[PDB]
Parts: sequence; structure tokens; C-alpha cells
Amino acid sequence: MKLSLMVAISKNGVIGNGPDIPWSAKGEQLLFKAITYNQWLLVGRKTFESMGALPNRKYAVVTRSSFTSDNENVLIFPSIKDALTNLKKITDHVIVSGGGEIYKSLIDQVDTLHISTIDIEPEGDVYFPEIPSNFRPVFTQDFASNINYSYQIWQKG
Amino acid sequence: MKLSLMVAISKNGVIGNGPDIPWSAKGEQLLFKAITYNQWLLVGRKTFESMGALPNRKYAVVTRSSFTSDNENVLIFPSIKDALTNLKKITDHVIVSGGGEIYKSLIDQVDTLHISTIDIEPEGDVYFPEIPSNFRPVFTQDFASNINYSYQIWQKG
Ligand SMILES: NC(=O)c1ccc[n+]([C@@H]2O[C@H](COP(=O)([O-])OP(=O)(O)OC[C@H]3O[C@@H](n4cnc5c(N)ncnc54)[C@H](OP(=O)(O)O)[C@@H]3O)[C@@H](O)[C@H]2O)c1
Ligand SMILES: NC(=O)c1ccc[n+]([C@@H]2O[C@H](COP(=O)([O-])OP(=O)(O)OC[C@H]3O[C@@H](n4cnc5c(N)ncnc54)[C@H](OP(=O)(O)O)[C@@H]3O)[C@@H](O)[C@H]2O)c1
Ligand SMILES: CCc1nc(N)nc(N)c1C#C[C@H](C)c1cc(-c2ccncc2)cc2c1OCO2
Ligand SMILES: CCc1nc(N)nc(N)c1C#C[C@H](C)c1cc(-c2ccncc2)cc2c1OCO2
Repeated sequence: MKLSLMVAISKNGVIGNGPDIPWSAKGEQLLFKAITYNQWLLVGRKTFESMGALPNRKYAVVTRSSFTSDNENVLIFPSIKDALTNLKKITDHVIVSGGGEIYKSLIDQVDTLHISTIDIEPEGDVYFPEIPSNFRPVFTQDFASNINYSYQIWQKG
Repeated sequence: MKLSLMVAISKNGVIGNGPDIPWSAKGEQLLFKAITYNQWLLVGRKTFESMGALPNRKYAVVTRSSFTSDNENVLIFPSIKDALTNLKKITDHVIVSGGGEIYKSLIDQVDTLHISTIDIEPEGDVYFPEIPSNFRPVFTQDFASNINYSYQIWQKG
């Protein structure tokens, strides 16, 4: 089973402010929607509760409480380890989609990074892990918008 | 100035039938929308008419006729050499977006290919050109849909 990771990182490393993403760069959301279409996403409970279950995606949500969901596209797991154990039996690809705790736990296990660098330096308290040395960028594209952003795909190798 | 190329190819190389793309693969468009957001597209007249000027893209259209446009986001050029010469003045990046004739003319000059392979063998009379040997895939992601597709990015070198 392949593991991807998708995140938008502001220029100072902030990816979140409380439960929110502290920016709105018009168009960057299109990358997220395109790459995650009909994919399995692994998200922590805080980010899931904050984003909700968008259509045309499947969600594996991890929680140590007894958080539930009656949405048919949402599975809940008591641990990241159990999510992975089960996911590899029901799909061949999972996209790690946050938040901060989930990226910290999974960064060293993923095969492909999707990183949008957002041209802003906002206030926030959630950060992205430092990127392991074996990842290298293989594709880059710049976008002009209300807040500029740059999309970059990294591969392990 | 960098040139990219974005295309959706079916399994027998067909990309068009008359003016029409002879499939609809739900979700695939999102890739096109995401990658072309606020970008310059270089297109031939036939494709441009068939799609029209969808919003938040800028269009460079080639024609040998007197085809014109009122739209501020559309520029019309008598030749490819003229399109590229003029584009180099105002942008650092251009995405070649079709159709068959444009693709064939430009593929040897582009740096990056975005290819979605569409899991269908339709009838058509417009084919994508052969890919030059110095291109290599650097990223691949499968999507299941009403018609399956696979998205792959190629780099020259
Ligand atoms: N910028 C971006 O691209 C982006 C993307 C996604 C999220 N974010 C941001 O990230 C922030 C939220 O991140 P966060 O780190 O606070 O929370 P989070 O990672 O979204 O969720 C953390 C929760 O996940 C559960 N969890 C974590 N590790 C677990 C494990 N090993 N086993 C079982 N459950 C586990 C726990 O839920 P329980 O409390 O129920 O036990 C934990 O409280 C928000 O600001 C959001 O906007 C940004
Ligand atoms: N599957 C996909 O990803 C995809 C993407 C895009 C398009 N398509 C399909 O491809 C088909 C259209 O392709 P096509 O090859 O027939 O047409 P095209 O490449 O879109 O346009 C051809 C026209 O471009 C102009 N042209 C071409 N070379 C020129 C040059 N060197 N100088 C000046 N003008 C030039 C001419 O316009 P004038 O006739 O006005 O002089 C010519 O008729 C459609 O079915 C479309 O849907 C498929
Ligand atoms: C579009 C945002 C984004 N961009 C990139 N490049 N990578 C990501 N991983 C995310 C993300 C995200 C999380 C899942 C998220 C999505 C969304 C969201 C809601 C509605 N449409 C699109 C995304 C809202 C969120 C939210 O966390 C905080 O609130
Ligand atoms: C979405 C289709 C597509 N996928 C990929 N991966 N690459 C591409 N270059 C195109 C394309 C295209 C052309 C420009 C095109 C777009 C569109 C279009 C219409 C509405 N929203 C987005 C694209 C319609 C077209 C059309 O040609 C025939 O009719």
C-alpha cells in the first residue's frame, strides 16, 4: 500500500491556528480536491471534525476517545497503527491529510509528498515536521493568486 | 520561459473525435482545473472554440484565419512562433493544452508533461503524438471512477 501526504505550508512553517487554516489562497484548494478525488484520506480527529466529510472521498479517522460517525464514507480507528493495518487490506493508496499530530507521526512512513508553499506569514500554533533527507522534489509549479502559492511534489529515493 | 503540456489520452491514443473528447471520466477535469489555475494556456483555434474561455485561465490561441475575441483574457496569434515570442514577454510559464495539431507541433519543445491515461478505447480521429525518448515519468497516481484514469507527470532529461 502506497502512502502519500498532502499539506499546504505557509512561508514561516505554520499550517494551522487553533482548528483553522489561517489563510485563503484562491485556487490552491483545487489541488487538494483534484489529488484527493475518490481517494482514502487518513486524518486525525481534530482536522476531521473541523473539515467534515467532503463528498467523493473516503476517510480513515484516528481517535483515542470514542468519537463516532454515521457517514458511510468514514471509518474510525483507535490508533494510527490499526488504521494502517486495516487500510492495506481494503485499498492500495492512502493520502495522509493532517493535522499536525498526524503529519508528525507519519512523515517518515510516506512515499510521496504534495506540498503547497503559501506566500504568507500568518499567526498560528501548528507546524509541519521537518522533511526527511531522503525526499527530493521532482515537480514544481508556481501560481499567482490573491496569496501566491507554489506546488511541489517530492518522492522518497 | 517554461513550457508544460497537459492532456488526457485514452488507451488507444485517441484524444478527440471531431470537436469532442469522446469520454467523460468523472473527477479527471479537476486535475486540469487545478494545474491550469491562473495560467497561460496555448491552444489551437478548434480546441478553443470547443471549450470556450472558461474563467481564471488566460488563453493564447493560434489561427491562420481572422478569428478574433473581445475577451481580455484571450490573445490571438497568426502563428506558434509568434505566440511563443509574445508570451515570453509577459509570463515565465505556458501550458500547451491542445488540440492534436498543437500537441504535435510543440511536444519537442516542452519541459513537462501532465498525462492522464483514460481507461477506455473510443472511436476518434484525433491522436496524441508519440512522446520523445528523453521524457521520463516522475509521479503516478491512479483514480477509480465511472471510467478509471491514471495521472502521470513526465520530466525532460
Ligand atoms: N495546512 C494544511 O494543509 C492542513 C491540513 C490539515 C490540517 N491542518 C491543521 O492542523 C490543525 C489540527 O491539527 P492537530 O495536530 O491539532 O490535530 P489532528 O492531527 O488533526 O488530530 C489529533 C487527534 O487525532 C487523534 N490521534 C492522534 N494520534 C493518534 C494515535 N496515534 N492513535 C489514535 N488517535 C490519534 C487524537 O484524537 P482524540 O482527541 O479523539 O483522541 C488526537 O487528539 C488545524 O489547525 C488544521 O487546520 C492544516
Ligand atoms: N483529450 C484531451 O486532453 C484533449 C485536449 C484538448 C483538445 N482535445 C481535442 O482535440 C480536438 C481538436 O484538435 P485538432 O488537432 O483538430 O485542432 P486544434 O489543434 O485544437 O486546432 C487546430 C487549429 O489551430 C490552428 N493552427 C494549428 N497550427 C497553426 C499554426 N502553426 N499557425 C496558426 N494556426 C495554427 C488552425 O486554426 P484555423 O483553422 O482557425 O486557422 C487549426 O485549424 C478536439 O476534439 C478536442 O476536443 C482533446
Ligand atoms: C485546501 C487545504 C489544503 N490544501 C493543501 N494543499 N493540502 C491540504 N492538506 C489541505 C487541507 C486540509 C484539511 C483537510 C482541511 C480541509 C478543509 C476543506 C474544507 C472544504 N473544502 C476544502 C477543504 C478545511 C479544513 C481543513 O482543515 C481545517 O479546515
Ligand atoms: C478536462 C479535459 C482535459 N483533461 C486533461 N487532463 N488535460 C486536458 N488538456 C484537458 C482538456 C481540454 C480542452 C481544453 C477542453 C476543456 C474543456 C473544459 C470544459 C469545461 N471545464 C474544463 C475544461 C472542454 C473541452 C475541451 O476540449 C473539448 O471540450
